[PDB]
Amino acid sequence: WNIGKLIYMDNISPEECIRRWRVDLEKFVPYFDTFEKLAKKWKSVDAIKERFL
Amino acid sequence: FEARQRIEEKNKESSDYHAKMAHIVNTINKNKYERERKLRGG
Amino acid sequence: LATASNGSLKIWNIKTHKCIRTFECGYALTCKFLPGGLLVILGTRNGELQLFDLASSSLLDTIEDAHDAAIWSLDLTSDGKRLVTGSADKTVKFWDFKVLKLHHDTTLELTDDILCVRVSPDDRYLAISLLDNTVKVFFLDSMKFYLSLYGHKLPVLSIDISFDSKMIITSSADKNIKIWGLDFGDCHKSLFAHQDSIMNVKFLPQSHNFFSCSKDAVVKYWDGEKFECIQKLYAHQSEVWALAVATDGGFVVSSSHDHSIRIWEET
Amino acid sequence: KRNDVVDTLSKAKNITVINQKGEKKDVSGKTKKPDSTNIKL
Amino acid sequence: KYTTFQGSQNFRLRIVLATLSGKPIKIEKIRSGDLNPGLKDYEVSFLRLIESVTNGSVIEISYTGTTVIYRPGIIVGGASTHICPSSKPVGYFVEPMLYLAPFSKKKFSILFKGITASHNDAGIEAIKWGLMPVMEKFGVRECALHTLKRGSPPLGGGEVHLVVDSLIAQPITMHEIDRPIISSITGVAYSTRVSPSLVNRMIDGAKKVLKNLQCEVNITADVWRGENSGKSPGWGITLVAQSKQKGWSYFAEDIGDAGSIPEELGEKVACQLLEEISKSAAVGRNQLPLAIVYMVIGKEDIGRLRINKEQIDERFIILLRDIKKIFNTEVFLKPVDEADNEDMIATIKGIGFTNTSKKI
Amino acid sequence: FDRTAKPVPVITSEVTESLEDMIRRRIQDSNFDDLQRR
Amino acid sequence: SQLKNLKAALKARGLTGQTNVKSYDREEKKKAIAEIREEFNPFEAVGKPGISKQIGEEQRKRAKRGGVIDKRF
Amino acid sequence: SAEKHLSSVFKFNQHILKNPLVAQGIVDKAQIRPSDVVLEVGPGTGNLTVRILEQAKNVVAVEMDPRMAAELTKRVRGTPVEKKLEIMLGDFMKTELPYFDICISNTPYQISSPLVFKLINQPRPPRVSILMFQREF
Repeated sequence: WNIGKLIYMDNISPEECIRRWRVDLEKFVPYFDTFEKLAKKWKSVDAIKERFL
Repeated sequence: FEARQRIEEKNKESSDYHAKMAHIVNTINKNKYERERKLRGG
Repeated sequence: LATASNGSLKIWNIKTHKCIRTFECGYALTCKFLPGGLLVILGTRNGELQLFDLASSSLLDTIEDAHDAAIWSLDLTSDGKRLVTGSADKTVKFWDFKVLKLHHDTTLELTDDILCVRVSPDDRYLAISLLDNTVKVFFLDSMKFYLSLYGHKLPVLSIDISFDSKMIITSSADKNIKIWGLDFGDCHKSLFAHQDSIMNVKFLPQSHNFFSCSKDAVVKYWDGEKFECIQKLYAHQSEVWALAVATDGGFVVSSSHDHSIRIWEET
Repeated sequence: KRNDVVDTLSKAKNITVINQKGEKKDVSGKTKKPDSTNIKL
Repeated sequence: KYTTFQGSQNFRLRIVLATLSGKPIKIEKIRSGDLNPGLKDYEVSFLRLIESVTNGSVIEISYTGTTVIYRPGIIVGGASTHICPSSKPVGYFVEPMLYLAPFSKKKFSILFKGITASHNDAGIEAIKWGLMPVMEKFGVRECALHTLKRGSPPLGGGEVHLVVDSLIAQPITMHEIDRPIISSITGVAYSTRVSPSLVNRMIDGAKKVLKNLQCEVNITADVWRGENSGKSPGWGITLVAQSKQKGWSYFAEDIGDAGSIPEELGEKVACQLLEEISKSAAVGRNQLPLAIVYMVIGKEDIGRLRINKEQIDERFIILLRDIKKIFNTEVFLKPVDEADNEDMIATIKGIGFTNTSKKI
Repeated sequence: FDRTAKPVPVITSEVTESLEDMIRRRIQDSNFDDLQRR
Repeated sequence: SQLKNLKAALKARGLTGQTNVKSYDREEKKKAIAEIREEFNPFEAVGKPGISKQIGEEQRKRAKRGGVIDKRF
Repeated sequence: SAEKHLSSVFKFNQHILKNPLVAQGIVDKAQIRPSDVVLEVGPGTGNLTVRILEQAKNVVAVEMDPRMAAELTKRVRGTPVEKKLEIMLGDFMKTELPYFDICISNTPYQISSPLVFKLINQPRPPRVSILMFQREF
């Protein structure tokens, strides 16, 4: 399922699109997971050591 | 009433012109948020 | 009404104006009623905790080592199950009643002595007064830092919490009564109500209006919204030490160093 | 003009003088200087 | 006739994209089934803002308020003041103007009034340190947002001045096919009408999460007091991850409500930024729409931008579909040759847009 | 059309307020421009 | 004449005299300052009608292609 | 009298720079935060002590010649920064200094080198100190 095709098939909804190969921009802040879940996911700072110097 | 507005307008444009020319004759021959710190205290 | 004094506690009925029972006690600094008025609980300067039963006419149990230093202030939850002690040892101790006897549950260390302890009627928040002139407010349930109040010249002697619980009043030896919003900890306005220090300040129940008593012997009737004094009342020659408000709020009792206790009744 | 200065040091409150011993005193010549009991008592 | 859109979705962008393209558009069925149908007050205010910076535009709002026909004019700009309704902060109105400032006849000097922060919109520092750096990368040398007053909710009272001195024909073609290396973390912890202790407490929380990193950490303490602190007490924190090697930035931001612990907000916002990096390849999500639009309006040349798989979401899909409807431009994605990560390269041809309003 | 001469001013409240502030400020400092005995 | 009345008005509101007298909130004082200032200006004792022109210039002070036409009811 | 005592302690019997640009640079290098507090020495006219009053929470100034200090007071009397400013009489070496986050001052050259080691010795010393010294020294 090449996404490049799926994006321009207007018949397929974006939520339908995202699942197959795997709300509104007026909200500038993007979607995030719950705080406690995010806190656990990073009790270490591994998985990003490459990005930082 | 309209006379006074014109004098004010003519004064403004003249001042703006001379300020611009002072710049041109200057050119021919850092922090953009510094004033925020002063405004902090009030 | 219970009157705590050095070497003597007495409980007087408003109608009689006379003592029903008298109890031997120490140099009590803080006096409180347990729910229903059955028992009276006091804190001595030595730091021993005194609990009297009014019906028994005698003390139920004393915990000499409950607190090492002087019990500066004492306050209770609305249910009365939980008791909080603010004192000179710079540690706040929470006590739970179990069948009636007192048992320590936990102690919270603080950098400074707790001059005054106040718990909100909803029991969501708890307030601490410190000699550092900083008022620390904790959630009562979670026991965690919430917000701070600063700027008082001298330590706040009294803290009171409104019925709506969004409002905190802090009276200090700075001789200015300040009005602090709980939601963000902002001061809406500051009043220099009394020339001398305001020992105790209380909210009129179910009203944002608050009473203030000071060493200058004045009792003032102040509205928070207006931020001005409604009325000024002088009856005591010497400094009024403390002020207590009835649950209805109809009448407020005040006691002074002149050994005269007077009821101010609303007409 | 020294006396006018000297009176100026007297008027303001936020002024302090050091002697030859190192002590911290006010202009008048007196050593410049809460208690939990006193504030609650 | 008119390119037709449905609903209030992407309202600002569709108006902006129409303005840049010059193609008239129609937006219909705006909240048709709602009890209060049609445009909201802040959307109407946004349309008034569009007029103040353009000339010759025709904006038609239906008798029911559920349909808008927009025939864009030329971007002319000038100096003016805009009063933002309390329903939205200034960032709601500053953000779309960023898409238009480099392409105007006259410099925008727009003075915005109203609330300056919210949970749902770009804050000041998000504009100042989070999107404004991106415009600089695309060719906007001179551009600034000056806070003359901070206004926290609900009473607001803030003041911000947008000045974009740089007028350019079009943004430079983008060529970024690497993951920028973060050199340091910076940010601003700010508060209004409250004690400085709160700002220190957010910084304490943010530092707690981020101390484990190997890079330098320096968060500015921005306590606002006095006449200049607005009408409402409030506080918030913004953090920015900076990559000095190519001037790239990633940022997260949020403000505190009544009942919130300052340390928790610092932990969360620190716990927020570090996600945007993990979800980012060359730009974080919250500036991607600004980047995508600029390459579309670049010179007729293939610009390349690297994006992470985490960034290609429903937000990204609807954005690209909106661009194709108005500009007919398609964004192509190709795999990166590496196996360490699963990133993508977004290749976009510019349309040859030029600033024809400006003096030459 | 332009006008030859300076238009006659009007004493509006703002001018009155500005003038009165200067008068008040002068007397706060007692900065008075008055003749004195020589 | 006028100075006597102004002195009395200030004294009645306590704006003059000793503050440390042995044997009014500040906010009310500023209200008195506003009242005494507007009361003791007759030009803006009351002046005859027409001596001021203020409402004239203010009305004068109150006195682009395309736009929004809002047909919403 | 107070006046006689003041005369005894000091009899009331220094050249200063006038270019403001260097003073602005001196202020920039210190980078004093509003939270941070500064100790002032030999303030002189107070053109420098007002600058630190502008950028610092609190200022306490010690002057050698009492007259030179007194006029500094008169400059600040009845000003918003009046509360923050404090003055001191007698040399800084001689009495315990109030804790300060930065040292900015017009150090006398005679005591400049002695001044620095007092800062190094003094516990909780300033994180940064900006001073004017003789070029050779």
